[PDB]
Amino acid sequence: QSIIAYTMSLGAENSVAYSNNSIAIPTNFTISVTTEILPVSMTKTSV
Amino acid sequence: SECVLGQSKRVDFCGKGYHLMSFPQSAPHGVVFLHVTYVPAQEKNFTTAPAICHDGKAHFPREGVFVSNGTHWFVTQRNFYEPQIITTDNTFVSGNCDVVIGIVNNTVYDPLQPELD
Amino acid sequence: SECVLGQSKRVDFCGKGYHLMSFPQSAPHGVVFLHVTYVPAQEKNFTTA
Amino acid sequence: KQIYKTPPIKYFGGFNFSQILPDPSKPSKRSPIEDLLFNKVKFNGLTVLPPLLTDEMIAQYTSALLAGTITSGWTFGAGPALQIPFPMQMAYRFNGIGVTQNVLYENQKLIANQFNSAI
Ligand SMILES: *[C@@H]1O[C@H](CO)[C@@H](O[C@@H]2O[C@H](CO)[C@@H](O)[C@H](O)[C@H]2NC(C)=O)[C@H](O)[C@H]1NC(C)=O
Ligand SMILES: *[C@@H]1O[C@H](CO)[C@@H](O[C@@H]2O[C@H](CO)[C@@H](O)[C@H](O)[C@H]2NC(C)=O)[C@H](O)[C@H]1NC(C)=O
Ligand SMILES: *[C@@H]1O[C@H](CO)[C@@H](O[C@@H]2O[C@H](CO)[C@@H](O)[C@H](O)[C@H]2NC(C)=O)[C@H](O)[C@H]1NC(C)=O
Ligand SMILES: *[C@@H]1O[C@H](CO)[C@@H](O[C@@H]2O[C@H](CO)[C@@H](O)[C@H](O)[C@H]2NC(C)=O)[C@H](O)[C@H]1NC(C)=O
Ligand SMILES: *[C@@H]1O[C@H](CO)[C@@H](O)[C@H](O)[C@H]1NC(C)=O
Ligand SMILES: *[C@@H]1O[C@H](CO)[C@@H](O)[C@H](O)[C@H]1NC(C)=O
Ligand SMILES: *[C@@H]1O[C@H](CO)[C@@H](O)[C@H](O)[C@H]1NC(C)=O
Repeated sequence: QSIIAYTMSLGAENSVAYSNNSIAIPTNFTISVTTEILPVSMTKTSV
Repeated sequence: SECVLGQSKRVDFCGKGYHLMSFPQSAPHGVVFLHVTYVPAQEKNFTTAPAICHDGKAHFPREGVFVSNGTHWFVTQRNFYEPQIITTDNTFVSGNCDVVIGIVNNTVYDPLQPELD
Repeated sequence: SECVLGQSKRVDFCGKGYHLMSFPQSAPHGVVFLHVTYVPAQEKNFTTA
Repeated sequence: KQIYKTPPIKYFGGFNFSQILPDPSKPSKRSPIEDLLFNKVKFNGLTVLPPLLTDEMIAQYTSALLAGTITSGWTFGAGPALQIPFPMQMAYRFNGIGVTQNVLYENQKLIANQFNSAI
């Protein structure tokens, strides 16, 4: 609806609830799967 | 070699999270890695202390951290919340309660005496 | 990833000594790593078995 | 992912990190050491293009990494940031290299004071 321009944002802001006698420990977990792709070869050419 | 034929401790080398395992797939002129990772979830906050005093001696955890649920203190492992009672088989002794900053009073239970009534 | 977001056991990858922690700093067109290491000192000799 | 901030107090069991955290009394919000680091370093159809990221934006990535680490260690890189007191963070780090964790807890002041001079 219009090419708008803006100053990109670096990400959601978040404060860690730090104190001198507080800790946070997980009580559950998930198993994640992610992909990574890597090239290994090109076509062999001859002139 | 390092992601498929073994388990790596290298951060972000084998996916995002704690590396468990990886499976290769063939792609044209390339390779695809399926990275299986461990991700913790659903944290709760607790009060903690580095050591516990009992009989005038400082007790430190063998592995884990001391936590408090509001009224009682427990030992937990660092990666999953699973509390156990603080005993003499869970901890070791080193030094006196005069050098540790933030040490707290609690009871460390000895299994020997209630067996001997 | 390996020096700042975790603790490495790779020798000489994160400074000289036993790696404890690292702090990044920004430089123009580059990065500076402040490597914090553990270095033992003042050895004595003993007999062992 | 997120831009972390340190708490106002800025007192982590002694350890003094003021030389690596941003200086609030500056337009650039650089650290004291970053200010030194940047103080040492058109033609006939030729042009130089500007970077996509300004150096203010890069400083914000660095302060987020510093605030994450000092408050949650390495947990925020694998999931949610989990707070733990910093003195306890240092004790785990000695354990990872084969040193028993009472060496820090009984000598916390010595290690913090020696660190502060070494940095
Ligand atoms: C940990 O998380 C899983 C979900 O990711 C929980 O399992 C679900 O539990 C609800 C009941 O609370 C069930 O209705 C769902 O069917 C469960 N999901 C699966 C996939 O089995 C699990 O209970 C959580 N653990 C704790 C202690 O809260
Ligand atoms: C902290 O956990 C303890 C243990 O679950 C709770 O204390 C009670 O402990 C007695 C044994 O000494 C049990 O018989 C009760 O069932 C426990 N009560 C509950 C509600 O679990 C204690 O309540 C917990 N503290 C807080 C603040 O939740
Ligand atoms: C933890 O328990 C110890 C032992 O009971 C406490 O040490 C006592 O401290 C009081 C002062 O608070 C002194 O009058 C006693 O002489 C001490 N007893 C001994 C045997 O030395 C210690 O104060 C307790 N800590 C806290 C925070 O209450
Ligand atoms: C952290 O260290 C800085 C120095 O690197 C301290 O700031 C200096 O403190 C001395 C007194 O100890 C003053 O004379 C200097 O003028 C201070 N420098 C600046 C730039 O203000 C700072 O106080 C230390 N922080 C803590 C909590 O000890
Ligand atoms: C733990 O407490 C802090 C405030 O001290 C809060 O910001 C944070 O959200 C709490 N964490 C959880 C899981 O409730
Ligand atoms: C933590 O800091 C508060 C002040 O913010 C202080 O009252 C408390 O005693 C401190 N805890 C420790 C263990 O030093
Ligand atoms: C240990 O003894 C050897 C000789 O056997 C000596 O050369 C060395 O300097 C001694 N180390 C210390 C710390 O004294």
